[PDB]
Amino acid sequence: SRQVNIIEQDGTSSRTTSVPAVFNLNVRQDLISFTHKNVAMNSRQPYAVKPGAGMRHSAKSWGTGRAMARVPRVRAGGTRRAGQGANANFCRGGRMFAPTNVNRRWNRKTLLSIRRYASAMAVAATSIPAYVEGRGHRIEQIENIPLVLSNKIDTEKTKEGIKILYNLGLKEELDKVEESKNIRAGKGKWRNRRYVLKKGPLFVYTSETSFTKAIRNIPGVDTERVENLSILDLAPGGQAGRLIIWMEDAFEKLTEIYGEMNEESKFKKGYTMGMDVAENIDVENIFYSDEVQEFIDIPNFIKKDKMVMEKNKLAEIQQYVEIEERI
Amino acid sequence: MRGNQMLPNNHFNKGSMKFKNWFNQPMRALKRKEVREQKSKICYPNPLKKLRPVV
Amino acid sequence: MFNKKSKSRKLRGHVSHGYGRVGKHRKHPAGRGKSGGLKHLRSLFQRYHPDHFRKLGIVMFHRNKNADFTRTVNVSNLWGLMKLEEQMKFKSSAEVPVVDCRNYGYLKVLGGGDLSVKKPIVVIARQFTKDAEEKINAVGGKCVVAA
Amino acid sequence: MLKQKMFEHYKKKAILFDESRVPRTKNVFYQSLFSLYKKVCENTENEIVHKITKRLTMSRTERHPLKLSNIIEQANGKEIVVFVGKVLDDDKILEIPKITIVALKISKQAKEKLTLNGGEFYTLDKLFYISKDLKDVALVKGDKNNRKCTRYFGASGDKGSETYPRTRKGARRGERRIKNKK
Amino acid sequence: DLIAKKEQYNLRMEELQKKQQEQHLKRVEENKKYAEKRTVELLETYKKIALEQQL
Amino acid sequence: MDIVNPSLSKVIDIINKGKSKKQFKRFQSWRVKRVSESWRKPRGIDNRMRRKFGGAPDMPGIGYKKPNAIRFLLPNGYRKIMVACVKDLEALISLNSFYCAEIRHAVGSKKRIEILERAEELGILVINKEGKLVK
RNA sequence: AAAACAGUGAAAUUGUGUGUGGACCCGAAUGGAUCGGGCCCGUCUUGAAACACGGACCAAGGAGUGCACAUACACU
Ligand SMILES: [K+]
Ligand SMILES: [K+]
Ligand SMILES: [K+]
Ligand SMILES: [K+]
Ligand SMILES: [K+]
Ligand SMILES: [K+]
Ligand SMILES: [K+]
Ligand SMILES: [K+]
Ligand SMILES: [K+]
Ligand SMILES: [K+]
Ligand SMILES: [K+]
Ligand SMILES: [K+]
Ligand SMILES: [K+]
Ligand SMILES: [K+]
Ligand SMILES: [Mg+2]
Ligand SMILES: [Mg+2]
Ligand SMILES: [Mg+2]
Ligand SMILES: [Mg+2]
Ligand SMILES: [Mg+2]
Ligand SMILES: [Mg+2]
Ligand SMILES: [Mg+2]
Repeated sequence: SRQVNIIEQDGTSSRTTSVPAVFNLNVRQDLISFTHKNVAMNSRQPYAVKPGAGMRHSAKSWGTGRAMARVPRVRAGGTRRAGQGANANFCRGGRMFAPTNVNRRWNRKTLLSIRRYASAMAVAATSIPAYVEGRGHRIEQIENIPLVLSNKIDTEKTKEGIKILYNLGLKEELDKVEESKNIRAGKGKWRNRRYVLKKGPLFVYTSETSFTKAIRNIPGVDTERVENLSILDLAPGGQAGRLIIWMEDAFEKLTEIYGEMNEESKFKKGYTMGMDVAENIDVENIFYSDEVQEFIDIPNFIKKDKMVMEKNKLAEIQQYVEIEERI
Repeated sequence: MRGNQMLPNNHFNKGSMKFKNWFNQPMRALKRKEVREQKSKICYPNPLKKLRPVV
Repeated sequence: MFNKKSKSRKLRGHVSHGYGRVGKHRKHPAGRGKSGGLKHLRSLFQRYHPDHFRKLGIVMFHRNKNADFTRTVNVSNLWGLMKLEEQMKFKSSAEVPVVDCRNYGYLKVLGGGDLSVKKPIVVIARQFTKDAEEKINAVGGKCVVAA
Repeated sequence: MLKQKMFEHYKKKAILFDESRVPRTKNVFYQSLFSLYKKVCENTENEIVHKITKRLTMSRTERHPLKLSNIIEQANGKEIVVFVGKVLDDDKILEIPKITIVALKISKQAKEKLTLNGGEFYTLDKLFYISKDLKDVALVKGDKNNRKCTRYFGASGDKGSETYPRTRKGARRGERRIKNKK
Repeated sequence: DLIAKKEQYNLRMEELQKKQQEQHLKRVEENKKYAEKRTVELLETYKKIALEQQL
Repeated sequence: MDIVNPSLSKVIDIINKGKSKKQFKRFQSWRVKRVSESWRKPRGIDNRMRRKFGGAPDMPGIGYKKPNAIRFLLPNGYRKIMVACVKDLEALISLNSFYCAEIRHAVGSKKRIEILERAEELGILVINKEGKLVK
């Protein structure tokens, strides 16, 4: 397939590695979207109105014969509230139609087999330049994809941490995040969701290292372990192709986790990496193959004109002449 | 009632019926973990669980 | 499709919400539940549910499911209980397989179809049909009854 | 003379693809495959190609699956068989004849069995390479009427009706069939 | 490779389109000459058929 | 502003003089102030407009739709595209034969100057050119 | 019961000034008299312009929802 180069602190490269089998799998934007939608609903907290709101007062209908509509009315005296219209949904201070209630179904199920497959093809998309650019990550200055940082990174301070990331070409991407901060439009700015930022690189590690707490204060950097990598982090908003910094240990682990083509993963029991109904999107081009061109038949390009019935135009198509004969 | 169905039988007639929700499930799981951990310190070298027969 | 708009959203602006102007939408025009079945709903019952109004059969006031639960297999499926790699060994090999149905949760053997491979086999179960016994003995196999 | 000419025209138009139908799936690999067949249809009259193109447009339920043994039973001595659907394993059978299956999908356990006995699975993009003039192919089809839910269609209170009532069921409970014939 | 074979089709089809077009005009020209002679015939046979009745 | 698309220059006046000025006011919006002018289809059992009696007004429908070629065309012979950045004009570079630009209302003075300078060198027509920037 | 900012400040409705008409809508016009067509909406009803009922005027609120159990269809 290919080899990939590891990168040391100073930006030198010397050692090289083979690439895991998961990266040869085709991408299904339908399934990535479906899985995103369901899983995003599992983090909700319930809301409801109070269980007997709008129903507090002593009210009764006046019945017919008083020249008034037969809505329930408030029993009182000494206040302007006497005779006003009480309980119904069309009344000021009355009860809402179908009060919201805690018994609603907040979460959603998705098959384990689809969750596994969606995460596999999300990982794959992180190494196609077309998808990575399409999300809006800018990668003009980056030498090659994917990036694999070495171990033996001995960094402990943020000062030296940024210098490393700059040497990998990430400067323009990081700047794009810092400049982005803005206050949200609408009522969300009152409900603890005040500031919005653009997404940036995700760092994936597997083994505990000091580099994690060196990079984390830099805006737009995000971190997760390979063994519990989530679709919310891999396809934000349900669009795939997030930029990823791999650690060398983590990149080798992808072979144990997803296995090899037409084999069974040891780490994910009962799961195997499958085949589409057609190998590529380009299959329409098979029409031009020798085998097809022998099969078909020669086309007719000559086509009839549309009917015309106007006097003058018709007379040039059918010139009529009289006859004298009476037969 | 119209058409072909399995004949209904849904038991929601009783107005005094209680509902039980499970919004506490993740939190109560975390408490059970933290109780086992602290219990495990109190008797450090010894296993938390006893030996049991096979029947 | 995984998502679709509802009908209720199209009915905004149309007076009757699709229930008719003359017939309307009232509270319970036919009665509650499955009541009326010997009377005004007799035509629904006699068409779709003819064996509803009756008492039938022998009565035991307590029954135990565990004492009566069973699952059945046919002779044509016996070789299928083994894994495919195992099947392909015993097909060529000189040895005779010894299959115990108890291990897969089957207790009774039925006589459906023909045996997959026409070589001897030992089958262990709790009960056999007369057809099953004849078919297994035909290939020189043996049926062993066990608890 | 004319009555024959007319009927022979109707029979033809009943076979050909409609060209105002399209599959509902958002799968781009499936929509690719349909595009190929569609462009072949408008350049041919051959009935097998037209039948295949019409079947890719039908629903999941219309594309009912078949088991390996039933393909062989319907193959009627042909070498290549074609099927717009998924091929499943038959646990009742071990040895099979050598055969080439062109189809939409196959299960893991079926593919192994097919391979051990000698034989090949190809996807429907490759048909034109497997066969030169489509004379050695058979086309095969399942039937959605064999679903277990078809046992309840109709009215059990009609005379001579074979249908089953929708019922609660237990050791003693359950409505019987009473208006059938035996 | 197939992207190159796509060009050979486009070329082949243009030749065929020009060819069929030229063959069409010749038919149209042929037909016009037959039609002239035939109309002169039939306008005279009507005249003959009429005299037969007078006789 | 007095400018015209060069491909339609000798035709634009025929096109303009041919456009309908019909309005489809809601029934009885002339009778009570609580009913706005915006079209809604009448659905009454007795209603004279729904039943299409002579002397009642006309109702909208597909017959009135313009030819596909003429549709959406401004009176200067171009179609319009909205812009709010310098990087938006970059899209029009292939389409300037038939499309023109209209700067969004919320873009302020200092930024508008930068948009117009770019429009001049790329050769793109901007229809709000005067805008707020007259002073 | 009502009542937030000493923000913004719509409609109903009133006075003054300037124009156009004598209930108003649709089609077509003049320098200028006008010509032709149109009964008040919503609703039950075989049948409403009705001597059938509701509607003085404006703003804002205001009615097929949630859960359980079988079901047919589309999609994985
Ligand atoms: K009360
Ligand atoms: K846990
Ligand atoms: K509904
Ligand atoms: K309805
Ligand atoms: K009504
Ligand atoms: K009764
Ligand atoms: K207009
Ligand atoms: K009426
Ligand atoms: K038109
Ligand atoms: K105020
Ligand atoms: K004020
Ligand atoms: K009424
Ligand atoms: K009257
Ligand atoms: K009344
Ligand atoms: Mg309230
Ligand atoms: Mg707002
Ligand atoms: Mg009714
Ligand atoms: Mg009635
Ligand atoms: Mg009456
Ligand atoms: Mg009144
Ligand atoms: Mg409102």
